Amino acid sequence: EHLIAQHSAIKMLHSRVKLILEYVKASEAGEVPFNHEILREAYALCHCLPVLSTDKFKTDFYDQCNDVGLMAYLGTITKTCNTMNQFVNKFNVLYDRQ
Amino acid sequence: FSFKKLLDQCENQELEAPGGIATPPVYGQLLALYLLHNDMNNARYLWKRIPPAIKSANSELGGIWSVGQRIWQRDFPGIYTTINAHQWSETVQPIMEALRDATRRRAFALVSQAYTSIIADDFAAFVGLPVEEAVKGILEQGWQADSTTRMVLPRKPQQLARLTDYVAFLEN
Amino acid sequence: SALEQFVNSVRQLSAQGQMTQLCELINKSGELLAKNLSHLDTVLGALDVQEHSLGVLAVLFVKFSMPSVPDFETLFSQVQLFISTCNGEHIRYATDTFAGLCHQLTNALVERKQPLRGIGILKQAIDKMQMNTNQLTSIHADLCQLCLLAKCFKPALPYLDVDMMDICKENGAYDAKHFLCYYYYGGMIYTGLKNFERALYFYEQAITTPAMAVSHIMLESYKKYILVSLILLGKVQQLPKYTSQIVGRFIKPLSNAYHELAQVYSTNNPSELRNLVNKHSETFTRDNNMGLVKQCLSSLYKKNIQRLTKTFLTLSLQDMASRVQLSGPQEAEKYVLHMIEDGEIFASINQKDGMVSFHDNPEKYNNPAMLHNIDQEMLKCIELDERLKAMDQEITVNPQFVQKS
Amino acid sequence: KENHNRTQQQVEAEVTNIKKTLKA
Amino acid sequence: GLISARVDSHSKILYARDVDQRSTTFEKSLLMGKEFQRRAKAMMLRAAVLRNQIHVK
Repeated sequence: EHLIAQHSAIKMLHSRVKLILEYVKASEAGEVPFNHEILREAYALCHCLPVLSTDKFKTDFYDQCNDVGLMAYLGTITKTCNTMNQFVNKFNVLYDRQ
Repeated sequence: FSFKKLLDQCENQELEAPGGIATPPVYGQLLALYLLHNDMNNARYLWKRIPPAIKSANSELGGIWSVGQRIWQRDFPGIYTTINAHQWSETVQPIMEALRDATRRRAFALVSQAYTSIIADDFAAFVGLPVEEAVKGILEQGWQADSTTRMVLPRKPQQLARLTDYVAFLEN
Repeated sequence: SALEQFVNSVRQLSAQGQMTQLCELINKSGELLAKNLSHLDTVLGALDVQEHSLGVLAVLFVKFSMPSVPDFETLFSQVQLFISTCNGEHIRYATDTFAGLCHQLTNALVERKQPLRGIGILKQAIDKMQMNTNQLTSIHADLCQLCLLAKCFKPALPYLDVDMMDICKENGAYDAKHFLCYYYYGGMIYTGLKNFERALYFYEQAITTPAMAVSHIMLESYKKYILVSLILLGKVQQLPKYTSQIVGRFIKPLSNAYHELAQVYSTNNPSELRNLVNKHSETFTRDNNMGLVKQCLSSLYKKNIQRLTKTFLTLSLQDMASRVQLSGPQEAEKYVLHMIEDGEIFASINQKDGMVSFHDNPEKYNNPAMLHNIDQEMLKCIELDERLKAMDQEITVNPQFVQKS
Repeated sequence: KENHNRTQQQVEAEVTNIKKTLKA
Repeated sequence: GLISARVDSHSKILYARDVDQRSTTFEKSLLMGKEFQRRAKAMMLRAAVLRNQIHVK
């Protein structure tokens, strides 16, 4: 569900970018009378990428990745603890020896 | 790489033997390889694994073991002196010098890390090269040395699927 | 002609079911006192691989065959060809006898001087008979013993790195001695390879076996466990709570020298440790624990040097040597150099002032390498949970369960 | 998710089958 | 542990060490996970040996 929610928005972004790209391609050769203003804005849009490719960002991103990884490791440990608790309970009620 | 396949070949050669004891040349080659990879525990265990009679029969095993003791005590300057004491067989003539180069690199690490200032004599003893390697430190590597004190100054030098796996494991 | 009828029945029973009758017939042995099987052996052995003759080999090895009926080479070649080329599935139906054969092979190899050539045979036998790659068999113990006696620890590494889950019954012939000696020999192999964490794990597993008597394997495991905990850690690790309460009151008084060795080790004084080592040198030499005691002696110095970093940012060579009692700046410098080389400590040496600086800022946990490390740990934990869930479902599907609940 | 649900339902079916045949 | 500090004996200065909460949290969690894995793999073997009713007589 979360990935489908992301998909719904990436589809819209892709549609807008594809429309802009088609307009640029059409205005290139002969299709639509090109506007200098729109072409310059498209050039600025292309120059806007990559978004925040600085080394400072690349450290905070891995900070976040490692924080979520530690949380995932702890959650996995908790889940395995619950599973081993259930297994120990069933082993004790089957192999009950006094 | 080819080193993995060569090690696999030595494993095959060691696996089967006419009586559990192989030819002295291949035993020496295996001991030299163990010394080369710094796997000294298996090296010494191979040395005691060799029967005493064949061990005393040939002095090449004695020289290889003396190199092994020299590298076991981490006596860096004496490693080169001992490795040059004896002459090795032709089939292992170029590779053993390569081993020396490996030890060279090892010493370099032990100078780049764990040493802020190192005496020039001790640095030369560790690397083995008498005086010329010091030059290689400044001109090529980029260090800064000074005279009249002999103080060398080393300088210290696909995911979304994984997260989906994590969430799938945790949710069930 | 009873032999003709017997061999005809053996041939017919193969690939025809009714394995119980065949197994009972092999169990009814001992009347084949004739030793004329040598000339008739090499007629059907090559034909139809080797789906039989395991029982005849077992009953050939044990009946007063001290020098393997002076045909050691021929019998060794026979078992080599048998194990190398085998079905693997049919013989799995009767593992017990197979294991016994392997045991006899061990007794035929460790005796005089040559336990090495048989390592590569039990190596194939282990994965030929065992259920899966993680299943404890009695042949694991023999392989570990052969690797220990032959001073060849590398071959046993793939069969020690995996964690045992479930043990083959071997038709009720799997004794606790096999388990204890397998774990003890694995611990000794790991101590030989300087893998002290896994060696401590193996020794602890050997110790915590339920028992009601005193075993020499258990006592040696206790001694070596104490030594390994003193080497890898700075103290004797506390044994797990789920140990037998009776075996833990008799073994401890027997191993009193090692306990007082730990007691004097905890005082961080190498001089007293050496004096007490010299005081019970006989006990360690008799138990062949020497070499581990010297490793404890060196680990005390290493631990003192490591503790020096918990207080100091920068210390003189003379001050360090006086504090940790190495009696010399050069010895202290060599010790610290070796410690940094092995990665056990973060420090640098400045020979201009003869000083050591500890840089206790190794990692910031902000790099993809730590991401990969946490990924590997998570994968191990996930596979552990999957194995636990599989075991839980297996125990639930068991008919005795639910009926008792 | 579908594999986990299928395994859970198969285990449930097996345990109730064993419970039914155990009530003799 | 009464004083969180480090002695520099070269210049004779008592500095104050600052524990990195992030790094110490990460290392403690990793050590706990390693201990958990070792304990669980020992418990599985103990369950295996108790299911087989293996003991020393």
